[PDB]
Amino acid sequence: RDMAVWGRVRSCYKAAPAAKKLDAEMPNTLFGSVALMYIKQVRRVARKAVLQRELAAKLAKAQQDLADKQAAL
Amino acid sequence: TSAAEAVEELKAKVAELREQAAAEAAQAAIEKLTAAAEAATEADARAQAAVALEKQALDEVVA
Repeated sequence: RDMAVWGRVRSCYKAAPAAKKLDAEMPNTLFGSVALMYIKQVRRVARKAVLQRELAAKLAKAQQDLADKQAAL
Repeated sequence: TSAAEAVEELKAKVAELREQAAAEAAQAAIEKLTAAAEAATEADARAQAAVALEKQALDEVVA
């Protein structure tokens, strides 16, 4: 996530009304709720992805220093 | 037309899958650190599975 383009989306997000308004707006296809769900899923997937990046870097370091230990012996 | 149910099944599926993803969210020294590297690999695989599952949930919402 980029903070500059995510502060703006947080601002435009928190200003949304309750779910009743977003339901009564377009009863045919609840576009507003679905867009909210998309935003939430993007946020959470990004968070777990950065967690993956960190843990994979740790695993790469573990492989590297295991190889170094093998080379030392 | 009313989108009364389809949202409901979407909510049920995405909530169950979010719960499942959250479930997986959580010379002798040479051998010990080899075991540590194996544990790190296992954690990496589990967390990658979790993130792939959540990406699938996002794609379901988009679909």
